[PDB]
Amino acid sequence: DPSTTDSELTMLVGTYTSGNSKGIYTFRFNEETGESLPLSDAEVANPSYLIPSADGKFVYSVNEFSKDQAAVSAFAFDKEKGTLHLLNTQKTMGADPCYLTTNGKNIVTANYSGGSITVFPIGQDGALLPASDVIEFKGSGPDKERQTMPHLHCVRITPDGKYLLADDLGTDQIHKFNINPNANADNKEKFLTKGTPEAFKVAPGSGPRHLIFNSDGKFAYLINEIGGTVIAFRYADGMLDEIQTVAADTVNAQGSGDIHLSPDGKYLYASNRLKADGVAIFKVDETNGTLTKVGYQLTGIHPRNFIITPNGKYLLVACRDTNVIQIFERDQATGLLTDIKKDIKVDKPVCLKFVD
Ligand SMILES: [Mg+2]
Ligand SMILES: [Mg+2]
Ligand code: NA
Repeated sequence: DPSTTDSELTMLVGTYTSGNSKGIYTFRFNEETGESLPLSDAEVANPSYLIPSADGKFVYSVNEFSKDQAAVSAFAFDKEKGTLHLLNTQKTMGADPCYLTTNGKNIVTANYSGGSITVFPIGQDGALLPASDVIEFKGSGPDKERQTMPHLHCVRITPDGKYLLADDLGTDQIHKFNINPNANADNKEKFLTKGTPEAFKVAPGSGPRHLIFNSDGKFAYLINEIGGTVIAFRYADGMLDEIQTVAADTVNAQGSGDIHLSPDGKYLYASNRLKADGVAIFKVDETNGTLTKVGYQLTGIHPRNFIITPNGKYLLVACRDTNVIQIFERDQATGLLTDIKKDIKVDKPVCLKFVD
């Protein structure tokens, strides 16, 4: 059943709406040619991070606000039309939600300024129930301006479906929770409980930002915003064991951003902001999971988020300050990038996601 649509992905773009952005923008993106087409948009305030549901029928976005407007919005999504239809919104009761994840039964946010995480059950229609849990953290780190309190920046469900790991930029920790896979809107069971250990500690002043796992779930990789380092870990049965620390940033910019593995697992990419904005490229040793830097690609300004297409052919960079999504072709044998000069104009893009 080959179709033109096979290579056509639906892309969701989250933004900051302090300027001309309406909120969420949707596009068709061809992962074999790099061509794109605008589809629709949704008026949503500060949807700086969003996710599709696993079946692609729903989209959930944060509403990143410093006070009482902090929330999550739930939408019905039509992948073919690229249309978003708001279902409802619920308050996080934790300032600046900046990341979210789902297991199909609950949504979890990382509240940056609240220094907390919020759990929302998902109703039978895909809409959100009011928060069922708000988990507060305590502590600080050595950075005088950035680590005065916990700052939750990432929430990830482990590849074995058993744990939730939450990156805390403010305290140099990855908090660990046990997941109750049965917890849902109907039974009202608690989703998260503190695990053993309650947290993993990383080098002081690192500022843990985003965490990813490899395809078989035996390795994890963390990008540290302040330290500008990538930490490689061995992952097994709810344990993170540090195996290597490498420098993503080499100019002490203290603005590292996002992290992604190529789908074939052969290369790791990590972005840097503020100085020498771009993407560091590492070759992954497939057996021991360690990294060796192989290159660097300068990008537009403020690459807070990027994504790799499922076929591994393109790497798309959201450049918040240049108001563009830059498209790079990947050389699958060297990991190196080539700007194909097919930029997508978007005001303050900060989150890219695909729906197949
Ligand atoms: Mg315990
Ligand atoms: Mg330091
Ligand atoms: Na390049």
